[PDB]
Amino acid sequence: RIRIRLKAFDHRLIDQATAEIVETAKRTGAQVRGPIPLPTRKERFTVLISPHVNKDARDQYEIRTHLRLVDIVEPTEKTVDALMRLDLAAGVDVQISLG
Amino acid sequence: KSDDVNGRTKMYKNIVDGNHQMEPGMPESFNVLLKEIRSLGINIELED
Amino acid sequence: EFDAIKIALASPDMIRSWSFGEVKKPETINYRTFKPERDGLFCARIFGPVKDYECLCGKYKRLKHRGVICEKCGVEVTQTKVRRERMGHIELASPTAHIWFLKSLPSRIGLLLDMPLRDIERVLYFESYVVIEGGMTNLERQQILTEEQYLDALEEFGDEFDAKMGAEAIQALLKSMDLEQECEQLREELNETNSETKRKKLTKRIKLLEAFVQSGNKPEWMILTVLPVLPPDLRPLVPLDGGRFATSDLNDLYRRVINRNNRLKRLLDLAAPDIIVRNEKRMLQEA
Amino acid sequence: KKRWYVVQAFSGFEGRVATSLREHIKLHNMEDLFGEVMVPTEEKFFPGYVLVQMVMNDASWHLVRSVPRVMGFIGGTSDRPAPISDKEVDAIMNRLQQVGDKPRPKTLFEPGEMVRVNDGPFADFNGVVEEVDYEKSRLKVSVSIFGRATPVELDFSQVEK
DNA sequence: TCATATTATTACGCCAGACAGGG
DNA sequence: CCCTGTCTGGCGTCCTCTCACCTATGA
Ligand SMILES: [Zn+2]
Repeated sequence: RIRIRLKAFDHRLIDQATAEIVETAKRTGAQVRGPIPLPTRKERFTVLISPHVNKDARDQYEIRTHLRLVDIVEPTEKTVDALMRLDLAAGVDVQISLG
Repeated sequence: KSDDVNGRTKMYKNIVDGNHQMEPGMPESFNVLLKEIRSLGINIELED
Repeated sequence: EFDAIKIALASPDMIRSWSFGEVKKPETINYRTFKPERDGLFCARIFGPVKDYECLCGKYKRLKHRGVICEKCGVEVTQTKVRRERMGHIELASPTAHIWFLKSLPSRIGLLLDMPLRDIERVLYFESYVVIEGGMTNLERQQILTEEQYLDALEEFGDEFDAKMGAEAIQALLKSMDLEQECEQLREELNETNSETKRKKLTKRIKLLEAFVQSGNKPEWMILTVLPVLPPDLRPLVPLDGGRFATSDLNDLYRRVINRNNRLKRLLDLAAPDIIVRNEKRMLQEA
Repeated sequence: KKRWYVVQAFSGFEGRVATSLREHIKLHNMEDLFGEVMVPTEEKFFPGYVLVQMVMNDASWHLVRSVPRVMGFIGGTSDRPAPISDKEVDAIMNRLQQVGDKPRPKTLFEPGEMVRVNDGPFADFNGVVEEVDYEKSRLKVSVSIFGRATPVELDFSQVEK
């Protein structure tokens, strides 16, 4: 089975990507597993915002890396190859893995 | 009447339409002669 | 539409221009199903698709893209009679002189290289050696050599010395045969002699020497290097009433030439001794 | 001193020609006139020529040509046929009948950048693998996908060197 | 089933055409 | 060197009809 790991910072974008991937899968092949949402990584950062000194002065940023696990149960000849053509939205790292 | 295949299909259409006319063409067995002589080391052609 | 029919010799460039693909494997067909062989005598890419406007294996089952050739099929996409006009070529490993120009009575290569038919066949069937521009030794150009004549010469003239055999040697002789030069010589020889027999023997040799210069026929086109194969449609493989294929005789001939040529390429590619290969090239010559 | 010679057999019956040749030697007991006999036969190069350590008497020549399924020697002439070299047959000796073919242990998974994936979605496909996760049994073969060079976690058994 | 590759009979009748032999 | 037996190749009627018979091998 083809496991697909979508990773992105924007959630909407990721969602869009996932849908597209599903569409790509579903026309060619059959029995797409589904878009399973894994836990989001909220990598936080604190920094001092003064140039020199004021320690209680701080900004707390974060990067929300979202995960989408799409799986394809039956890899046909038409389906797997299709991925190459269908171009998705930018800033979405995909990670397909057969078996 | 014998050999040329496009010639005889043109002939059959022309006979069932009343025309009575032949488009001659070439015997296909002469092309077979060209392929059998040409399949040796001999280079037979058709000039002009 | 067209005037006169012109006949001439077939150059290896001319035979490669006729062709549409090298016929390698001798395997005719599958014989247990219906499909042919990829890529054997009855190929797909070299010639054409059995079915009209169809990839025999699987793509294009309508009338839109006539021509596409996928990697899964290695097939052209045209008419059912397209294979009847298309011909293949067999890359003969070892050079083989034509039998029509070696045994026509009089032989074309017999009265051109000033050598007796008997001696021409000896060297041609790997039974005699022939010298070719030896050098500073005591030997002629047309004069042949035997095993004993070569062995002694081998230990004698080990340096500048050339003495090959077979069609290869013959080809060289023909290739290195200044036609024009011979004309004057022959013409001068005919005007400087009174011998009746010689006169007729010289006028028949100079007639075929000046006629070759008048046309675009080369002396090295006598030996077959790029053997041409007749179209499958013209060597048809139909089964009779039953379950077996009544095969033509030309398929036996082409399949043997290709079997022997594959054997000769494999023996030449294994870096084996230089003599081994005389029987192999002789069997290819006879094939 | 025994020098080498080349024998031509019916190609395909070469091991049986070699066995019959050894047996004709031990029948007509010219044991001092034959050293060895190289006749390979794979499930095969050279599958058509038999190398014989020999000397040249006309009796031993008639012996080798009276061995069945043997055409004759290959040389300059048929009166005094030709020896070649010891190195020529030397190569054959090494792989005369040594355990060869149908055996690919650790020499059938070479990473480099030449492999084909078949035990998965990549139907009849190949790609270049830059990095590899042997420890966790993973491969980063970058198969030409989506108009680029995106890698895909494949299985060692799933791919083929 | 899928590659492997060629040997133990003679008994036509001219008629040209090329070839080694010899006065 | 000009006759000469001797050997080798190359011909041998068109049209039609009926029937039967078709490579061995093999770990
Ligand atoms: Zn196709």
